[PDB]
Amino acid sequence: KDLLYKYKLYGDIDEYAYYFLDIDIGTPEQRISLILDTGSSSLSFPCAGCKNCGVHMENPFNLNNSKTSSILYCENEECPFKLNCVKGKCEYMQSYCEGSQISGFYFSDVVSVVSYNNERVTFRKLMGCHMHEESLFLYQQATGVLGMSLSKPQGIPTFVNLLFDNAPQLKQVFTICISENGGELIAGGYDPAYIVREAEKVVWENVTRKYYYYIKVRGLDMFGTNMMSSSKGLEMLVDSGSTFTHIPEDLYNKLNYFFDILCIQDMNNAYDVNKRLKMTNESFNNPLVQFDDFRKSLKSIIAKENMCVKIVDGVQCWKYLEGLPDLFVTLSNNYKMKWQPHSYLYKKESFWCKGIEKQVNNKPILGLTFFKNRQVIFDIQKNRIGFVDANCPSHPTHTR
Ligand SMILES: CN1C(=N)N[C@@]2(c3cc(F)ccc3F)CN(c3ncccc3-c3ccccc3Cl)C[C@H]2C1=O
Ligand SMILES: *[C@@H]1O[C@H](CO)[C@@H](O)[C@H](O)[C@H]1NC(C)=O
Ligand SMILES: *[C@@H]1O[C@H](CO)[C@@H](O)[C@H](O)[C@H]1NC(C)=O
Repeated sequence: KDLLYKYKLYGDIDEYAYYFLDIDIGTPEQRISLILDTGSSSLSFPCAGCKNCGVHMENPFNLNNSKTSSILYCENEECPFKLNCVKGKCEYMQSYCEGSQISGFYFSDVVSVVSYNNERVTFRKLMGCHMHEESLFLYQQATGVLGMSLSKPQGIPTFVNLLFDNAPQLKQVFTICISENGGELIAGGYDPAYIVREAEKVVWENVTRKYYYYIKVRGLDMFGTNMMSSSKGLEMLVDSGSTFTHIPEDLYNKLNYFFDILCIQDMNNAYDVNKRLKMTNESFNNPLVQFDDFRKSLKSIIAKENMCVKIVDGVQCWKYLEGLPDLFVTLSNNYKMKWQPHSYLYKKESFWCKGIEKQVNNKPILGLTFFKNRQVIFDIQKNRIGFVDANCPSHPTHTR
């Protein structure tokens, strides 16, 4: 019942591995597609002149063509926001993967964000110009990154804080609703009409740290058995910019053990099927408090011929969602939030592949495979993040 501004999201888990929206930048407008990333705060892309940039959906943003672009030069060799001064410009630098770096320079210009009901919000933004991209940036279709995290004291004003400072008619809330193909970013609150039904209720979880999107996960259950070797709160970044949900190797190895069992590549191979049916509560090292629920899945995966192909890294893909078990993450109190297979599995070709990976460098992340088929509600002012199952809008990329 609030006032909501809605923006179309494009992408998917398998082909793009992220979700992006379009943004007008400069004067006159240069449309730039940006990866929606709640795990970062910058807004960067390549710029005309880049001598090592990928081929993206748009050309590099052309400063000389924007009547209103202003390169942040360092006078006296001193940059604001404790930035570095290189070759007479305030440096933009990033590190990702294993030492890869995109370097460049900061500049400013007009950014315009329009909803699909034609409501326009404009403001000047500090942004980075990629003059050098590497690794995964050399082969993603999207042109840049739109960081969605909050502004720190005496830091570069971020897109989200500028958006709301220039839209006082909107409550300080934005929702991300991603489906298998494309999604929707909502500014001003969430749409209850997307909530499955009459409409279900939002689960609210306070955020552990301020300025960041961390929440505490105090347990992850499969078949009624917590696979987390600790009930202490595990801080996990609610990150729209990571394709998959990442977890500590202990929790992953204990989950992938039961997914491996449920993965049968040939339903007529006796050794494979025999090896799995000859399993009992006492052969797990982790007895299943709902071992019958486990048996239920296994029998049904063999009954309905839900075959499973393993791909790179030993990631399982099933023919059907039917059979795969629900997962339950434990939040504040003892509230168990259901994590359905249509979220943690993603569509690859015709199968459903596991979208749960090991954490890299003690960085547990609730990624897009946790977003999918939910509304993820960022209540900036109350320092809480909400989750509700929803029929998220869908937008094939041939509608842009
Ligand atoms: C999960 N995750 C992410 N959340 N965002 C990242 C990204 C997202 C994505 F869809 C595709 C490629 C990406 F590089 C980006 N990134 C960052 N992190 C903290 C400050 C800054 C960044 C960052 C901003 C812009 C350009 C390059 C970088 Cl490096 C870290 C990356 C990452 O691994
Ligand atoms: C969540 O935050 C509010 C406001 O700070 C506080 O009153 C409430 O007790 C918190 N709840 C939990 C479970 O931390
Ligand atoms: C399996 O073992 C756990 C723990 O001992 C128990 O709670 C559960 O009921 C057992 N299930 C079966 C089918 O034996």
